[PDB]
Parts: sequence; structure tokens; C-alpha cells
Amino acid sequence: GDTLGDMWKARLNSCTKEEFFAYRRAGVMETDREKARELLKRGETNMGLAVSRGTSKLAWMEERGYVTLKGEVVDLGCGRGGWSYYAASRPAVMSVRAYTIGGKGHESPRMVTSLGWNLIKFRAGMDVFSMEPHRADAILCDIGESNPDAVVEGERSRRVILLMEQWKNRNPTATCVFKVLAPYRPEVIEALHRFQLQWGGGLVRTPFSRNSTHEMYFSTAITGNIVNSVNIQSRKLLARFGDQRGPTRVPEIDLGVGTRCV
Ligand SMILES: Nc1ncnc2c1ncn2[C@@H]1O[C@H](CSCC[C@H](N)C(=O)O)[C@@H](O)[C@H]1O
Repeated sequence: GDTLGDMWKARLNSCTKEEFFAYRRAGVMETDREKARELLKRGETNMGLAVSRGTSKLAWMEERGYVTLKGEVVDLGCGRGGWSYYAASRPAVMSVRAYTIGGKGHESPRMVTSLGWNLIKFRAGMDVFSMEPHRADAILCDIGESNPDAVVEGERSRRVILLMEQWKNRNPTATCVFKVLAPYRPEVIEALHRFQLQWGGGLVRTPFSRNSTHEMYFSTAITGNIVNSVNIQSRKLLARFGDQRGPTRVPEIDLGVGTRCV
């Protein structure tokens, strides 16, 4: 490929192990998960601390108005459930239907009593790419597995956009936020263009995303030129090669615990 993002990927792939570890978190915001990991290792159920690094990323978007979760939420590819627990804790959300393939080899939902947990219907063993869409007010999808080969990552990003098209066809007025793993690949730009033309939206980079991923989130609630957004992010990731900062350490998000009714 002949984009700045492809140059970034080639530089990332040619790093030595020491270069990679020195690069991946430079200037990156990172939640302190020492205590959360200790609770999860013990299998504590009564915890409101995030079950994954995903919760703070969705929170970062919600707190800024780049998404506003309400009504019936669907979480496609929920993994441990960090986005599902975040959504369940929002007073405006009435229910969460969370789907993930799970089992051995993939992350299974972590069963905790984080605030609103009882409003989540977790379904593991589910392939969301072959599942029929249903009613939703908000569609979330955090799917996109990293891979050294940007061709694979582009195909995975494209499949997620196609999945979002199917859910938005079912729910034309639903809000939608989804991960775009490799937004610089031309078939991905093309799919995002087609999505944005019909449904609106734009891309945003959360500060928790490491320099070792080009992931950006598409939200229908924001706007902005896709090509410029992607190239600006590529240039920033290229600039961070040789950045001498460490991570910017912040507390992990704590949603509190407890049920909620209606
Ligand atoms: N085809 C598929 N169907 C269902 N889940 C899938 C899938 N392909 C990948 N996944 C799941 O999608 C998840 C995305 S991980 C997302 C992190 C999550 N938002 C959190 O906050 O915890 C992974 O656990 C992966 O196993």
C-alpha cells in the first residue's frame, strides 16, 4: 500500500522487540489495572472496576458526547463485556444485548455485579457476522483482531463495516459506534465513505489506543472528513517513533456495583 498508514505498519513490523516495547505506549494514556486484575484473578463478583481496558475507551467517547447511549443497546463482540457493563451503568440505557463467540481461545463475558449488570443479556457462542439483526436503539461493535499483515486487518475492518450496514438497515435511526482496525486501507476507506454518505458520522482516536494500533472509532454522532482524519492519525503515529515519553497513567474507571430496575 502507498499510504502513510502503510508506512507506519512497515515501520512497526520492522521494530526490534526493545523498539516495539519502547514505542507502543509512548505518550499513550493507560488505566492503572493492578487492582482490577487482582479482583479478576480472585474471581470477585462484587466489583465495579472495569473488566477490561475497553470500558474507559467507550467512557471517553460518551463523556465527550461522541456517543450518547440510550434505550436498547446491542454490543456485537462483547468479549469480557467492558462496553456492555459501561452501557448498563448509564441511566438512559434500558437493556443491553451482548454477543460474543467466547469459549477457549476468545474472551468470555466476566460475570460481575457492576452497576446495572442485571440489564445485560449475555449470549456467548454467537457468531455476529452470521446472526440476523434485530431491533436496537444503539449498535456497538468493538471487533477487529490485530495482525502483522495489514491486508488481513483491512479485510477484518471491511467485514465489520458490512455488519454495521446490515444492522443500520434494520435500525435506520439507531446510533452506531464501531472499531475500524485499519482505516488507512483503500477498501476500508471506500466502505467508510459509503457508510458516512448514507448514515453520517466520522472517526475519532481515543488516547488509550496504543501506538501499535491504528484503530479508530466511527460514530454516527460526530462528523469530519474521513481521509483527512485517517492521514492525520497516520502522521501522528509516524511522529511517535522515537518519542521518549512513557505512558500517561490514569486511574481505572469504577462504575460502582448493584442492580437497577427498569
Ligand atoms: N465473529 C464474531 N462473533 C462474535 N464475537 C466475535 C467475533 N469475532 C471476534 N469476536 C469477539 O469480539 C471481541 C472484541 S474485544 C472488545 C473489547 C470489549 N469491547 C470490552 O470492552 O471488553 C473479542 O472478545 C472476540 O472474541
